[PDB]
Amino acid sequence: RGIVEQCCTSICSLYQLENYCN
Amino acid sequence: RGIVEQCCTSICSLYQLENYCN
Amino acid sequence: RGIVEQCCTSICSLYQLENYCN
Amino acid sequence: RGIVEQCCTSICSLYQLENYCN
Amino acid sequence: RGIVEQCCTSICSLYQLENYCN
Amino acid sequence: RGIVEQCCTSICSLYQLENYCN
Amino acid sequence: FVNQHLCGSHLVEALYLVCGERGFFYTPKT
Amino acid sequence: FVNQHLCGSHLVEALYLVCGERGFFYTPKT
Amino acid sequence: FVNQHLCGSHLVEALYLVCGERGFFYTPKT
Amino acid sequence: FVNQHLCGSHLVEALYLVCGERGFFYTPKT
Amino acid sequence: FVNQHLCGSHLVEALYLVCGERGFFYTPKT
Amino acid sequence: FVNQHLCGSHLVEALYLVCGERGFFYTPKT
Ligand SMILES: [Zn+2]
Ligand SMILES: [Zn+2]
Repeated sequence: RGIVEQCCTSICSLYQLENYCN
Repeated sequence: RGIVEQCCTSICSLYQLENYCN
Repeated sequence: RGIVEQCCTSICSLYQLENYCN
Repeated sequence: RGIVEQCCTSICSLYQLENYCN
Repeated sequence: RGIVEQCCTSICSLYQLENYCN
Repeated sequence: RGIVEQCCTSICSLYQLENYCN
Repeated sequence: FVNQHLCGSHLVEALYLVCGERGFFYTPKT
Repeated sequence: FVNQHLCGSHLVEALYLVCGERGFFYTPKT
Repeated sequence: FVNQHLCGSHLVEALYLVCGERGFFYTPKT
Repeated sequence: FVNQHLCGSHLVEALYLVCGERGFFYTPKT
Repeated sequence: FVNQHLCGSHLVEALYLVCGERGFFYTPKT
Repeated sequence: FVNQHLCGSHLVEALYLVCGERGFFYTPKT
């Protein structure tokens, strides 16, 4: 739900942060 | 109201942190 | 009570973190 | 002009850095 | 194989780093 | 005696660092 | 790994490590 | 810029960048 | 290899601070 | 010193400085 | 002496991120 | 120019940790 809502307001694994790599 | 109350307990722009440069 | 409960959930001085040095 | 080039041999000011903001 | 040796002259990937986890 | 001089070529201990506290 | 929230500058450091040579995009708008 | 709270070590890093060659003073007393 | 990966971590940390709302892309080489 | 909570990556940086040449062990389990 | 103490601070910061729950030991030399 | 600006960011981060309540001035050259 956006980088901060997926990772900062929530918890993301390696394969929920890998979504924002170039 | 002090560096932490102006910036940490609050929000300071570039020109509210520039107040503490030498 | 563990490193995080002694230091993160609590407050530890130099001689409560020195407990975890090798 | 590249990032690592003129901020990792030269020191980029807050204004040189700002060339890289969206 | 040492840490500072092959992560501070070479760049250790997330997978090379993971060799050092418990 | 300067900061960057003997903490950025030599490694300053927590006790060498403390020479720079108010 | 990090079963943990990563906010502010800790999120962009996580991206920086994870992504590596690729690079990343940070948009703190929403 | 950073329409955001900067506490602890993130405040002194903000000062460090913003001030540059000048330098800064940090007093976390009040 | 390193101390350029070392410098890059300081960049995206500075760019997070400098850019904020606008956000930023980090594209090595290119 | 730091009459303050040190969590996450700020705890491991505190350990890193304090311990020095010795080294440290971080276990965030409990 | 330094920029190897500089690199080591980036390591345990990366290791905190990489290792998480498992935790880690940091043993220089050895 | 850099990796001395790189080292300086580690200093005020160490000085924040080391000094705490007392606080500190950061005066390059001088
Ligand atoms: Zn933080
Ligand atoms: Zn560094």
